[PDB]
Amino acid sequence: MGKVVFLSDDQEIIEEVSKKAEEEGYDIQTSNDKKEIIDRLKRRNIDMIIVKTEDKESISEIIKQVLDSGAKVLILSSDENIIESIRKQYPKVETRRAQDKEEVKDAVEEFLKEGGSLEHHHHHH
Repeated sequence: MGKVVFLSDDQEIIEEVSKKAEEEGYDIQTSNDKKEIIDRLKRRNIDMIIVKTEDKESISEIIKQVLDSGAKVLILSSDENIIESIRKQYPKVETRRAQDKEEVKDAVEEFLKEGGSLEHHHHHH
């Protein structure tokens, strides 16, 4: 039970991530409401999570709940300054710049192929 939960405030984002999950047959629970997700991380009942939004308020609080749970977290935002802030504050977070819903579902897929390992440069020489 690798509980994958996607979160996005926008419907058209959710549709494309669910569509990628349809094509590939990936297990995802998609949610629109951030307050629910904070409580699911309070129960630590999310194994790996993906949050797409520019709303820094949700991004920050969800990650702080994921630190408690020890889960995998993928932050997706249109703004690169948000992404980069989350990288320098949190080294263990998976982060990728996703402006269009194409980039979002791509990042979700890449995250799921490698079982929660998206963000990694040439770490092995």
